[PDB]
Amino acid sequence: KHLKFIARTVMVQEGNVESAYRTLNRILTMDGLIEDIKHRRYYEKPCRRRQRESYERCRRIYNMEMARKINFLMRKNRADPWQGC
Amino acid sequence: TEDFIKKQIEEFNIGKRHLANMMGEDPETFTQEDIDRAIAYLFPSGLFEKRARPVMKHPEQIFPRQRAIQWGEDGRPFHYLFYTGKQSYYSLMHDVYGMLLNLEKHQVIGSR
Repeated sequence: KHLKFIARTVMVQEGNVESAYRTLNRILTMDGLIEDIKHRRYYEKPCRRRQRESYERCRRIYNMEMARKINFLMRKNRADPWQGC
Repeated sequence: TEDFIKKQIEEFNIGKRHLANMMGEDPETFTQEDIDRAIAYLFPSGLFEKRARPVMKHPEQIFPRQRAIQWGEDGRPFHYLFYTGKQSYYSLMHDVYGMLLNLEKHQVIGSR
């Protein structure tokens, strides 16, 4: 019902079809549409979906915390200022 | 112990004099090399291990240089880094570090 050639449309720049397709795929991946289709291929039971979502949230939280910890600790990754002690 | 080392030194001096007498040389100018040659002649040994052959060196060399207890009668250790358990190594490291600090203050071919 909506107007066409607006949603999920990428203009090919100077005939570079491959780059345009890559940009479109990246846009869909960023918006999660590709994963949405992959998950919607078969029915995911609500308990399974809730478990997966909780696991993903916990994994993202843990990854962010670990990245913060690594960035904080890597400030000490420099030459030893007191070598020989 | 230290007294044991002193006794060994006295025994070595007496034995050096006796060996100089035995080989008919001047005790006052009987070097360590003369001692070794005399011992090798008087006590020949074909054992391949040189450390197994008879030896009458100075007690400073025969006895290990680990020395006796590293503290006096009062029990106070002589070296200030004794409690490190590696006073020689850590003293050497401290001296090297001091040398590096002094170098900071001021400012291959035939050896391995």
